[PDB]
Amino acid sequence: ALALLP
Amino acid sequence: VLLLDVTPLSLGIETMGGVMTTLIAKNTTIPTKHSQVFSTAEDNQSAVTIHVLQGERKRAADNKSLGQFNLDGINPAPRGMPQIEVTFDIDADGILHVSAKDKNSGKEQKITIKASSGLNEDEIQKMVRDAEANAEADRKFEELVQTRNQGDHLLHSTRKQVEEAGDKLPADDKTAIESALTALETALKGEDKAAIEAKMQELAQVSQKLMEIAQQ
Repeated sequence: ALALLP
Repeated sequence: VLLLDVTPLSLGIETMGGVMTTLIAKNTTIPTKHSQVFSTAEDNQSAVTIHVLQGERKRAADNKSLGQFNLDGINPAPRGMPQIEVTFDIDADGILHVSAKDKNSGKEQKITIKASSGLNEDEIQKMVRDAEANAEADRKFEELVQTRNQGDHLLHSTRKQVEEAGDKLPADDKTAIESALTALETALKGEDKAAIEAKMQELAQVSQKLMEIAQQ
């Protein structure tokens, strides 16, 4: 996937 | 045919670790449109930040920032379950539209970025040279971030598997796993790839029974 922060 | 329009630098977004992830590769002919699905870094994440990047550096912070925007209203789920489809669309006018879509919630946030935005002819070449100069330090930074995320995954994964296993886990095994995770989490606060791998080695060894269970 790979993710992000808020 | 005598000319082309080409993105002189890669365009993309910050992803966990503070690594740039490319959507449109350098020397791409516009018009163009690439999409990619990302997810949340943490359980019950209500929103994702979309920080947009020009350059060829693996650290987001070494690239040129073009904009950033939120997508809120992410209905609560585990990490890495939501589908956030991010799209880079450069049209024939040299304009980039970046969109982020929650594929469940239906919600959508765009930013439009002027053809004139980012780094000019000179700063571009400086960036391209810099990429080759600091290509070492970057390959290293990358595998440190890949190692952190593995460790991070293996932390979250294991804690979940301790709860679903509940009483099934022999007290001894818990104590040992419990503390290997606490060591891991600390080392994840560090910059030391070896140390993160070491607490990951430590957990593998002490979790052998926790895994046997989770298989059930």
